[PDB]
Amino acid sequence: MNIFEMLRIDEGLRLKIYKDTEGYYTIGIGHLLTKSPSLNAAKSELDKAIGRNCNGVITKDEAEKLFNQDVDAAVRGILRNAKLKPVYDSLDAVRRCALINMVFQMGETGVAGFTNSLRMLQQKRWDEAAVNLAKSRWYNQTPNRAKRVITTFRTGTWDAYKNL
Repeated sequence: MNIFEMLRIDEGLRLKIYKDTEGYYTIGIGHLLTKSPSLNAAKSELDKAIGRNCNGVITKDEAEKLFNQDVDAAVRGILRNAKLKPVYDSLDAVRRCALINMVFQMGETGVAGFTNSLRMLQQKRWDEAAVNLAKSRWYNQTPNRAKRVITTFRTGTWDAYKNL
């Protein structure tokens, strides 16, 4: 298992513009287009993203291209971030994937706000961090996905994803 396989379990693949759990316009493998209520603003972001007139529909190919850019940008954001970098560097390979997952879902900013859990992860207090992470909007709004990521941090194995 690797970061792409993991995120693809969590995000799914949709080739036509769709709304987020949050009601936001998205496409592909969880590629958020706009937080704006117009399908028209979304379409325009889509064409700008792909470099063609898409009419709200992309190919697999275009979907995976956007996925590659997003994962790359997630990793780079982690590495550029003063709060995130230290925790990332301290972690093993599997747990590294769990933090990447959070960053992809919520952005750098969102995750850098989990102060206390970050602290506990650096300290390698796995059970404690799992309990603290659960106390969030994140867990309450997307419990199955949060629980898969949380187990990953807790155990350091890919078991939550075996099932899936």
